[PDB]
Amino acid sequence: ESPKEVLSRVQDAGLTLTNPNDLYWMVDFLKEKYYDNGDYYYPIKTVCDGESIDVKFYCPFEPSLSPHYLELYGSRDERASIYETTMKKYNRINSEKTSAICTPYSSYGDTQIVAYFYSMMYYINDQTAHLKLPESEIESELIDILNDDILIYLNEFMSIFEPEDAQDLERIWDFLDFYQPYFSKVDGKIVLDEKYLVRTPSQMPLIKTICEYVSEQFAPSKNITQVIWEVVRYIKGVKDEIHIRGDKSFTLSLQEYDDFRDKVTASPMAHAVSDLTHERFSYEAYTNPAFMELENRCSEIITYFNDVCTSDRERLDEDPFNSVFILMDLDPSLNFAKSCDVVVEHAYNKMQAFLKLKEEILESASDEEERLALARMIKTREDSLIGYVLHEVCCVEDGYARDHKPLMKAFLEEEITKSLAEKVKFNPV
Ligand SMILES: CC(C)=CCC/C(C)=C/CSP(=O)(O)OP(=O)(O)O
Ligand SMILES: [Mg+2]
Ligand SMILES: [Mn+2]
Repeated sequence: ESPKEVLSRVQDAGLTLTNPNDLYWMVDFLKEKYYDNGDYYYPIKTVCDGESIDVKFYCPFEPSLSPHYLELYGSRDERASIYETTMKKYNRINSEKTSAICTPYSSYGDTQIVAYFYSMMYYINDQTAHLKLPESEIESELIDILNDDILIYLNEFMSIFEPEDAQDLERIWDFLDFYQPYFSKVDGKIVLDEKYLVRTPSQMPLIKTICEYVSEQFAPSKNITQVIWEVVRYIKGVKDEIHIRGDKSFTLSLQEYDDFRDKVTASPMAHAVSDLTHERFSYEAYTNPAFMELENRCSEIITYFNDVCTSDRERLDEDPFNSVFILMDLDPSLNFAKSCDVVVEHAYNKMQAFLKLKEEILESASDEEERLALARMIKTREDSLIGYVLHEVCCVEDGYARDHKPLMKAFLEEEITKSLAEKVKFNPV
């Protein structure tokens, strides 16, 4: 469309998330107003316990939206039929918007597989959210189902894992930890004992769709051990969350919260698959201690941004898994607004630590092939950082985001109207 057509639509109907064209103009505006002016502080306007939350998320990476978002959104109904879900739940998760904005320069299939991985985390997280309820309402059968589901999900990723190097087989085997007694090494493959294939989990078609794509697109030609490794780390992290939530006694420090969030942010899974889509790729980076820390910083940055945006909803859930609430429990002088400011500052320092590790990792490269591979893999994680910022910024329609921000809807509609009008006036210059 032309800027004149969109300006007329915005002046009449405002900004929506149901018209997928609006998101292209929102991301384009955010790049022009902020990134293109050297301003890397993107506004977040929400509320928590009636307090005004008006902060800026620092991220100096180029904003972009996937060209496949139109087709991804146009096929959202057939994509949702894979899931056991209501459309209200599927619309709030909005994996089409998440993947398109965090994986902006990939093929249609390589973008959709990222949407599948993020949707897997959201549906498993919502199943784990039953433990948020007070103990008077927790059903043991649902916990039994959850514990059995993640073990069956884990085995389905094991069924597509047949590494060419026996050392990679031992890497996953030793990483199973408390899940190892359930599995056995049978002819170069890790197999769950058939005694434990008890049920068909509710989201098994989703997990089978993921494993089918990974085994058909990357397994014949690439080493998919890290994709399996990050899935094991995530599934183990979910088990740790079940243990903590099931105990109903949250005593995690901010450092322990970071260590836990390093496992369950799920973005390392999407990065592992996205790394296999580029020729510039170094599997040895996954065991580099500096690269592992860079991935941990990325997960914590996304966590802290999420903690600010989801604070009010999780406050009503009485969910203690939030750095805003952990800091308030430690410091009684902090309200929700002052605590969010501290979290935003922590996210800035983690971003500087991310950029410092980046410079050290690229300098430690042995040859040009390794340098270009490391730079490509770090760029993939930078795409997710700016992508998640804009993801929360562009929550402008209620029901199509986990945390609708009506103040951002008003702010973006007012600001994009002035920007589009300036485009129409100076046209065609
Ligand atoms: C969306 C992307 C790019 C990565 C994952 C970020 C993310 C929202 C992780 C889960 S945070 P968690 O508190 O577990 O979940 P919510 O209640 O905020 O939905
Ligand atoms: Mg949380
Ligand atoms: Mn959250």
